Amino acid sequence: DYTVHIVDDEEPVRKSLAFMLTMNGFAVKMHQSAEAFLAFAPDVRNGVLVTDLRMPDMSGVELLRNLGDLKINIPSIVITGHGDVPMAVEAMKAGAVDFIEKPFEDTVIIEAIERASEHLV
Repeated sequence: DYTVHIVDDEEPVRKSLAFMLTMNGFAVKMHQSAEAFLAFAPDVRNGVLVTDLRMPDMSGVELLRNLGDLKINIPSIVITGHGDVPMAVEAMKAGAVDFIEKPFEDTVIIEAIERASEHLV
């Protein structure tokens, strides 16, 4: 019993990330944007964080940077872009438990979340 908190700058859409995770029995809680999650983060208990924000303006590396400046224990999975190396390297340098180069299928994302749900209890 743990929650997967997603954070994407993209419109809902019946078929993308959250709805997949929930079709697979996962407790999912979506968030409109980084600042929105940043402003709720203090109130999270037993959850895993899965970022994924494309635009370099507000990257997932900075969202991890800010969570570190509050001393929050949220095991994260920073989804990156196809062939984006420095970012995926920067994320592991920001406390990230893993990364996932896009595209990706259910399997890998589900697996990785479970390996993150270890760093909890």
